[PDB]
Amino acid sequence: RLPEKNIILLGGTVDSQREFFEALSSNDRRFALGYTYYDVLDADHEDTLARISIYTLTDPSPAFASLLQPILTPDSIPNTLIVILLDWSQPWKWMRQLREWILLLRTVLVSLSHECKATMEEVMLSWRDRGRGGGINLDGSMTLPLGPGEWEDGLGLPLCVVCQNAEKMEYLEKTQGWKEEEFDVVLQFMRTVLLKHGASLIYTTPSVPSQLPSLIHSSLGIHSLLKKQPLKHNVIERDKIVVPPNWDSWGKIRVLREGFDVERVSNGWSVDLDQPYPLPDPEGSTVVLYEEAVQDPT
Repeated sequence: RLPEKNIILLGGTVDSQREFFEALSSNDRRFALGYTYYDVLDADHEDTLARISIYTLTDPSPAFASLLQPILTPDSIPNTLIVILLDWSQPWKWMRQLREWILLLRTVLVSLSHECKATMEEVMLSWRDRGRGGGINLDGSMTLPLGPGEWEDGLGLPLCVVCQNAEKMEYLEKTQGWKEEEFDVVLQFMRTVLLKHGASLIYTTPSVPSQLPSLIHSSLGIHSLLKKQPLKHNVIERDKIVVPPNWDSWGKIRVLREGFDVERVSNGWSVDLDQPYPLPDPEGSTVVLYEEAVQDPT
């Protein structure tokens, strides 16, 4: 009888998915995809607001991706969030991993019924203003034209990217010589491509409290009857990044550090996503730009 919400959880490992689940549901909780769920409590830890179902796909398999079809119906689509897990142990892999998941996901979404696609268009239209500072809160409850890059590439569903094990940033600083400005460049690259999908970005560390529950629950359209504090965005304190939807812009991305060609990187992401799924990297690719900038210690 509870409102039902879905998370489609992509990537990670067995342990990092479980860590995601704990981080997500710690405070405010009471041939197949992995499955679990939990009941979300309101901010006083009393009343139950929604039941969140999580469907998990660790690897970008086309076979198992097909299992998403039955989960995405006209009724479920407006209640669904895509979450991609990335790992701070291997940030050099991020842009390529992200491209693969998005191409995979697109393959599923174009295959849904006309009614599903009409519903996804409705969802995308309504997301334009959610949490944008005008009339509409991030959670979809009520209270200027779009900058460049913003929502140029709506997926049909909202996306949240969660970069796990951020304690490994300190590891890269001390054993691989990474400087503050290298973490910032990663951030500029991620913010730029994700902006095109209207997507959020958040870094987490196991056992370190974060805004992950508030971000995910608000993105799922779960409306607190007690709390009106909005999300707190951060792009400065490097291991606690929080970039909520409809907050970022090229203007903001460009000032983090100098020398970042935001438009080139945004156009390179068009090059990357205009490709069949599932050999060589196309001219202008942002995966290539990223992988030149963020090198693998091989």
